Amino acid sequence: LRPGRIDRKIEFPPPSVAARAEILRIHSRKMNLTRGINLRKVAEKMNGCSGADVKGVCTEAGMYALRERRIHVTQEDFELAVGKVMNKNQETAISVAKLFK
Amino acid sequence: RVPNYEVSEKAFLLTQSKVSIEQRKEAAEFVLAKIKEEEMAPYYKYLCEEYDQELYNELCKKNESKIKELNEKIQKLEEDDEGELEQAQAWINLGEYYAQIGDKDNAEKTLGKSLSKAISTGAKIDVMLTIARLGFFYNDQLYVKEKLEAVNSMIEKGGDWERRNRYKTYYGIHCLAVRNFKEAAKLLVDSLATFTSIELTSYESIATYASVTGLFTLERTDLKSKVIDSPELLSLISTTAALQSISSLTISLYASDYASYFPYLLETYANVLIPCKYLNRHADFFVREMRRKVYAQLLESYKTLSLKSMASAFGVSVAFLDNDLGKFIPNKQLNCVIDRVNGIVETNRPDNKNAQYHLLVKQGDGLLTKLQKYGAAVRLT
Amino acid sequence: MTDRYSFSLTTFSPSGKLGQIDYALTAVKQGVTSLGIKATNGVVIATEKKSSSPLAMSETLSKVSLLTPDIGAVYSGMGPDYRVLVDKSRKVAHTSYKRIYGEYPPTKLLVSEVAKIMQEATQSGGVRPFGVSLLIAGHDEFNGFSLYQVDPSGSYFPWKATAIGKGSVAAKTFLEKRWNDELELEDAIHIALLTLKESVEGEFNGDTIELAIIGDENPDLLGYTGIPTDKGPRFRKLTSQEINDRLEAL
Amino acid sequence: DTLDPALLRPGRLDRKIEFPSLRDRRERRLIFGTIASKMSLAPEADLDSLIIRN
Amino acid sequence: SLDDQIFVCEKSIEFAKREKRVFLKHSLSIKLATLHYQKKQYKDSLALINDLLREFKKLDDKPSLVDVHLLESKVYHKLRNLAKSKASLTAARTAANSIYCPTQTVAELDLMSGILHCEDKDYKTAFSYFFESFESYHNLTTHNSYEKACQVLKYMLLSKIMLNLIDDVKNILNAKYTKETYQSRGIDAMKAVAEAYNNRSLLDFNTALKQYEKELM
Ligand SMILES: Nc1ncnc2c1ncn2[C@@H]1O[C@H](COP(=O)(O)OP(=O)(O)OP(=O)(O)O)[C@@H](O)[C@H]1O
Repeated sequence: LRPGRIDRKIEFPPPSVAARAEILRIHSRKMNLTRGINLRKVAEKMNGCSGADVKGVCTEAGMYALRERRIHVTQEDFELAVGKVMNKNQETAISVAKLFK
Repeated sequence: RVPNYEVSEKAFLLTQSKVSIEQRKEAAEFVLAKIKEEEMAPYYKYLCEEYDQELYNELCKKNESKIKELNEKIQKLEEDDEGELEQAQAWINLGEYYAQIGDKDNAEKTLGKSLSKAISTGAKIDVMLTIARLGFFYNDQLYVKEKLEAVNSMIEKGGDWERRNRYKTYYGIHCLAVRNFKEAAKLLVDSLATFTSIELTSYESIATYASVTGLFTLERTDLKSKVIDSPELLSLISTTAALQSISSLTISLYASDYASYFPYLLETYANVLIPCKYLNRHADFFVREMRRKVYAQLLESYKTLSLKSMASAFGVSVAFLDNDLGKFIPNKQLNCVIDRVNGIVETNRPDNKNAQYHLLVKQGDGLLTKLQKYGAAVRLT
Repeated sequence: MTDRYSFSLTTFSPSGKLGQIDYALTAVKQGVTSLGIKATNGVVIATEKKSSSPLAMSETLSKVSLLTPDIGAVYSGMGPDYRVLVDKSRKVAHTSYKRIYGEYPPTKLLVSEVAKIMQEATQSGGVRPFGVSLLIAGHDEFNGFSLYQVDPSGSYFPWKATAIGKGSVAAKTFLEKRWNDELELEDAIHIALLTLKESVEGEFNGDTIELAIIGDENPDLLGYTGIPTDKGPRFRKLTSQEINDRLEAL
Repeated sequence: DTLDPALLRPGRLDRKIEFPSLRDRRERRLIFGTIASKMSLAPEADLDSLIIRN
Repeated sequence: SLDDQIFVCEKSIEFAKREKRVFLKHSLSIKLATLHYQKKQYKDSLALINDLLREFKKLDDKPSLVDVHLLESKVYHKLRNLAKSKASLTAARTAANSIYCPTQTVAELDLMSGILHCEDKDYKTAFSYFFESFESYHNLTTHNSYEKACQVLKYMLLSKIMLNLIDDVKNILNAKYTKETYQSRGIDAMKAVAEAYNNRSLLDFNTALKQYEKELM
């Protein structure tokens, strides 16, 4: 904490929607590309909170193609996948609070 | 673009004199309506052989019209300052005019200008394919072959998953059209799921063709999983007559009722194989194969049968059976001989040690040929 | 365990949230599942009662006490804190509004006066917070049917719907799905029974379940008929038999 | 929430299963069914009365 | 029948979008979705559902859209594809996260998941859903839920034939209300085939399905 020899400090924000578009794009390319190219929509509509968040979206959208026994994703799947991942993040984190203020 | 496949299949019924006189002229009225609508004067000259000069004046006119329209446009666009983008979009509209009139040659030329100025890699692949389509329209398969080769170079250069789905169907049609029905069986069953409607032979047609390639190639076991229980074929139901005829055939094979199989075979030959252009040439290949495959399955379940019994089941004469089977035996799938006098069809199939001997001796002989050729070569050099 | 600052109520906690106040909430949770639903034309409050000893009389355990004849209360928590707090509510109200303004309080004013008492058992050091959190459901003319929560801190809030106790989670969501304020009262009573029925299924008999409404006047229960202008009692407590009727309507 | 929620979180732990312990009728009914299978029971009283009472 | 029904619907869908609420337009589309299903037109019934559907992805939650998914589920079972029958059970369940939905909404929810596992050759899972549905239908007003109580009673019976436990065929069958009010030809059908399966008499099974032939049908 106190002076010594630490000097450089780099601050990392949690992603913005622009940055989120980038992370999401490149994983989708490697995997199966989002059809109708609404991966841009998904990032514009909402922000996640982490790039960890974003890789979770990637996995789930792909799992939805697996249940049908399809091997390709569509926009319909990302729209389901996002709501599930992101909402779950909020319900685990809010429970701690009672009813203060 | 879109009218070309519709025009050509109608033109092909008219060409044929096999089909019912009714269908031939029913098709005459229909092809005529689209001939006028699209102005097909250069292309009418190809079609009139194979079975008004106004169509030509209308042509030439359409020429100076649609021909001029694009010209002066193209020029204002080359003057105006954004070279890469604007000129190339306009050259895409240029290729559309030649493509309307059924001239595959000039369509190739202007669409080449379009590519020339730099456009999106994905966009280049859309363009190559457009040319490719016009190769089916003439029925020049050699033309399609080379066009489709240039697409597969660019398919993974781009990463395009979007254009990969189209390529699957076009390549399905390519393989279907050619004599190799092996690749076709694979390419087309996966084009069912990934069907892209845009400039291609209807969804109903694809589904029928998949079944055809299914039946030729795939084992009894492998038909059940991939074609019968195939979730899409069941989603699409049987509505069109051709789908019904081919589908019903599949079913009675598995269920091994051979009272209803041979009537269905007659139906599929009339209404499915002969009128489809691709399967007019392959009618012979497909029907000879079906006869051998059904008879092979029945022989496997019997050490011995009567000729009267095999025949009676089919609903063909003892005489008829005797000739048709003796065509199929020397090609060797049936694996049987017929005692005429006793009338028995005895079945002799190896499954023993002999199987594993033949495979070994043949493969190992193929290897030795290669050792000799290559060894002797390297010594000299 | 916690700090000596947070046990003290004369001492700002590090967090600034007393340990104390938090203990009061742990106890509220431990008690019964009590609820309140607001209707156009009524308020229904309903709760389950402690089974206690086998030979202990159930009737005498009362978790709904009428504060005035037109305004009732319901709580989760301990008996002793409840009764003492309750005598204080009535008493402070008489002084400050039944002699001054010579009439029953507005619901809002009564709720305000109950918070203040609460607040003083949290301010003064060495005197623990009331062990109980209320719902004060009521009816007054000016502001119609009204529904409140009063916290042992001494903050109060009006609600559309609230429930407290162990089964608070469960209940609140059920009310949402099935009902909204604009719906009539009659529907809510059937609904409230079902909600409380998730809580416990061994017995749901009308003996162990205390159900009341604050709604319309009853000019019969005015008790000095022949004068009509005086409002009758708004509150009417529904007997066990009456509950059982309402169970066959579910 | 025994685990830190910010640190240990979805996409390490992208499935986080809550088990019913308050439980539904069906869920109860299956557990009684493990027993009902294990040994025959001589019907002498309502079977379903027991479920509801749990 | 067809003619009367179809003409009325069309005419009715125009008044709503010209002077009244877009809500009213949507209620009439649930009627139209049911009408196509009864014609055994499953292509037409999916196409109709889909025209709406995008604008009601927004509004997805309403008990009325819970019923649209449930119908979709039905529509794919009869088309005999189980890829999307499974897919459409999930949607129904999403849009009833709160399971506190009306009695009829709940009956149909349980019963689709049961039938789905019938095809999946699990008759532990199938049986359990049927039971919950059993109870819903009896406690419902018997407008036509008395006939549909019977259909579930046969499905309960059906599971236990497969598992070849004839003890539980006698257990279900009681004089409480099963052989009384929910008695059918098909109650007798199920217990007869059940005794034939147990003995190992294919001969007995063949006799049973001649006289219970309309039950298979
Ligand atoms: N009296 C002093 N003598 C020397 N340098 C000083 C003095 N006061 C301030 N400094 C400044 O502080 C800078 C860094 O000192 P440095 O951080 O190496 O020192 P320290 O006190 O030995 O600590 P640590 O090992 O915890 O970093 C020096 O380079 C110099 O600029």
